[PDB]
Amino acid sequence: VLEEDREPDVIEVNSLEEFDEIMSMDILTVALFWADDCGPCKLIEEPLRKMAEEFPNVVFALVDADKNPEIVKKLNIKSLPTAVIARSGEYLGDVVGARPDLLREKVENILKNLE
Ligand SMILES: [N+]
Ligand SMILES: [N+]
Repeated sequence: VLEEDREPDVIEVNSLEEFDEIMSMDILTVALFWADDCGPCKLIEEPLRKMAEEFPNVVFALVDADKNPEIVKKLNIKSLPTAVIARSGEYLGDVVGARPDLLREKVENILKNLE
């Protein structure tokens, strides 16, 4: 159950209590819900890592849906991957399915307006 793979930018979320603490922060956050049994999730893996380098002011947080069904049920996640965008505890937007360029555009547009 223990491991530490070298991912400089993307966080792995391991509990509802850790999710709620991250999403409550006064920081733009993107939570990406994925699971092993999800082909489209594999298409988003490298784009997500590149996005995390592209937008350092943003926390990119991965949620393994199989390990964290409570977080899935809390947010009504129905399809994987789903990306949820949040700040100081509020839902700002989402991207359903393997649409990395749409997610990039949504994050970019919010950051533009935070200036
Ligand atoms: N997504
Ligand atoms: N949220």
